[PDB]
Amino acid sequence: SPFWLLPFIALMIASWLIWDSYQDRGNTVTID
Amino acid sequence: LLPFIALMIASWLIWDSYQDRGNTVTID
Amino acid sequence: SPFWLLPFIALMIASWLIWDSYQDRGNTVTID
Amino acid sequence: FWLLPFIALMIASWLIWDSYQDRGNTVTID
Amino acid sequence: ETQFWLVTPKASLAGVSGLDALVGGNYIGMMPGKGKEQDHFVALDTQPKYR
Amino acid sequence: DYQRCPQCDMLFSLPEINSHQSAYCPRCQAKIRDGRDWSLTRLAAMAFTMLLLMPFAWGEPLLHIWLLGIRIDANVMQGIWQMTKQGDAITGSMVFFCVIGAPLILVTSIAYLWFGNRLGMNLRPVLLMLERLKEWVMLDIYLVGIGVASIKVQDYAHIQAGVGLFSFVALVILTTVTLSHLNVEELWERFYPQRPATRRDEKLRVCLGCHFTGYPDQRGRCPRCHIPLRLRRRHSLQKCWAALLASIVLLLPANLLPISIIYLNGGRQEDTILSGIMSLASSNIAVAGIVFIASILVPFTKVIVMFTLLLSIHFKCQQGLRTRILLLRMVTWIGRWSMLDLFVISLTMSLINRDQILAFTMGPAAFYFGAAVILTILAVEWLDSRLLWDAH
Ligand SMILES: [Zn+2]
Ligand SMILES: [Zn+2]
Repeated sequence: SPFWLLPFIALMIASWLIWDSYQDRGNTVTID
Repeated sequence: LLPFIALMIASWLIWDSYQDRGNTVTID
Repeated sequence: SPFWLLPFIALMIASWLIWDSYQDRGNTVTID
Repeated sequence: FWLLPFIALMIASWLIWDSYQDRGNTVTID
Repeated sequence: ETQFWLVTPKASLAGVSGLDALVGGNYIGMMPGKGKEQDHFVALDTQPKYR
Repeated sequence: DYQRCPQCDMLFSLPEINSHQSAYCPRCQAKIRDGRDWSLTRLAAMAFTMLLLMPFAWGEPLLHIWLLGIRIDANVMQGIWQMTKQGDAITGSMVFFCVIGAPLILVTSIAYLWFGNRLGMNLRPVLLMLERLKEWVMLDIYLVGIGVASIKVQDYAHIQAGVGLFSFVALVILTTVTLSHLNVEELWERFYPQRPATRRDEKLRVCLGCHFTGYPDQRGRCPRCHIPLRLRRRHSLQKCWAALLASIVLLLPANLLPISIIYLNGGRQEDTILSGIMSLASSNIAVAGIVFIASILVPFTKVIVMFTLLLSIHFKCQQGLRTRILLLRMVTWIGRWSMLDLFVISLTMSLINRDQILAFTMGPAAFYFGAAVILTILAVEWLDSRLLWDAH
């Protein structure tokens, strides 16, 4: 379907933003 | 319609104002 | 028609929000 | 016509040259 | 056995209390206990020591 | 020579058209054809100079604000990055597509069409995307948004115009004057040549992609573009109903949940759209009026218009046929402006970013508002007036 070309590309860049929101977290530590 | 929505918003604002109109008192 | 699946998921998302609201909303207490 | 793509090209070149002009030196401090 | 009080800054002597309440607005403090059940409480006055 | 109207099924002969001449349907008066205008090389030069001008327009700050003795500079990229760092990746992505992505995709499409001229690669979905992309290029809306925001924060601090504001204005003017002369059927007829008809066939359909009139082939696809050719849309009623219901459902969390949070001296405000517009009406009612009519009047108007149109389609009412088409045209024209609020809040959260005294942040409600706007735009675009014309 040619019409799927327009949204999918946008979704691609959205995943890229999701990739930038996942590499900014290191280790989680609990403090009392 | 835009005028109908504007009139509805104005009526809602008037009702909100009149819900707590109260009594007017003069203080010196 | 996959488009008919578009609102329903959002609907249950709101349902999750409803549960989240029921998690956020608690008990009402009166203090003097 | 083609006057605007030339005037705008000249403006872009001018601002690129201005951006390339104003760069300093990087120094490391402890 | 739950205690509630109103934390509000005041110009006390030999030191001022409620600096955080002064910065961020006066608020309500609570302290739980070991009662049975209650839905109607009476606020206290000076936040008694809890240890 | 002879064509058929794409909105009311009126088969009419098409006379020759000059440069300033224009053609309209004899029945419903809808735009059908044009020609002449500019050439592809001029559009390529415009795309090239836009590509040159864009990075130094987005990168440079728009305006300097002197708040509490601290000078702050902001632009679009900083606001979008702060939106992503906050967590609302979807809102940042949709703002990026609405403001930044569209000129880039336009330039890429023009360059790829030029390289297709040079090489000979397929260009069939590219033309459809180019024809549908003129709606989403909203740069002047962003200019109105930054003007509104500058008026809004004029009282709070001191505002000075930035260096990049002139480049942004030049980019907006260039995009407007380029999109005002971009003709698609001229590209279709130049790249793919066809032939006219015998002026009376009563069997020619209208392609929804390229506005072409001609018989379908044995495969059922349009002779000019590789999509199936049908009399009407496939499931326009069902898709329109689903999108309208989704927009109506998503409207409520957009309006009830808070949209903007203002941490003031350690205390947050957490006010919704209604509280914000009430405060704006109390303070700066002169701009609050246009914000109110361009923020919450348009979505409710579109929703009620689409609902009445669907109920008229079901009811087969033939009383207000002469006005429903005009209402649909006005809704289509006005649905684009609804994105002003997101731009305004993006610029304000990019500008007012004091460490603790003033912290402007976006709440968890702008996502639903943007989703509702996109869904109602798609619902309006998905509907067809030919169902209304055949409802008689
Ligand atoms: Zn017509
Ligand atoms: Zn076609």
